[PDB]
Amino acid sequence: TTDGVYRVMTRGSTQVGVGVMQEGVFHTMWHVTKGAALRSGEGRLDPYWGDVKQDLVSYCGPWKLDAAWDGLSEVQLLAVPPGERAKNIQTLPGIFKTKDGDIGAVALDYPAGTSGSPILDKSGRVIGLYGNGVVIGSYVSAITQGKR
Amino acid sequence: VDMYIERAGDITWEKDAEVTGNSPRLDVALDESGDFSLVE
Ligand SMILES: Oc1nc2ccccc2cc1CNC[C@H](O)c1ccc(F)cc1F
Repeated sequence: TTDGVYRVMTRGSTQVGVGVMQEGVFHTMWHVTKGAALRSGEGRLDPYWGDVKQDLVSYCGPWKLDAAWDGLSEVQLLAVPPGERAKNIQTLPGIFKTKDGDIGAVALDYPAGTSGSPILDKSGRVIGLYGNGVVIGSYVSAITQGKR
Repeated sequence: VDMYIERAGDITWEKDAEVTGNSPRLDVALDESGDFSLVE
């Protein structure tokens, strides 16, 4: 239940994604778990809220992450690659321009098991999750943030 | 299928992080299934 970034594993074992524990709620991308219950040691985390269009899901409570990219500053992807320790990658986001407004986007292309890794602002707040995006050969991920 | 989680670290900014990646500006659409696509 400790705050932090977590691997999402399935069973040999394989890493299917990453998520964020904050304020007792686990946050990841819907396509990582498809809403399945999660084991945490001896305990079970049940889905609480999910949305396929946003590609997000929260466990044990409502979505808690609400910081947003300021549109100017560099950010850090806190990646948890399969088989490697958590590591930070700094970048200046580009922009997804949509009919409903702009979304920050990071032009970083890492293994699929990193989906759900948090993107951070300079204060260490999670401004969204990595792993839903488009191809331009290079993958570009939206900075996907939910609603608190 | 046992899906489970393992803690991997704190949520922190790292001062000495590697820096990379460009900053593209893209017109995209988001459909009902959550899939982004390019728009012209
Ligand atoms: O540099 C290398 N050196 C390699 C040397 C031999 C074989 C494979 C090699 C792969 C690489 C690239 N590794 C990237 C790293 O795994 C990572 C870092 C940040 C992040 F956000 C997500 C990530 F997956």
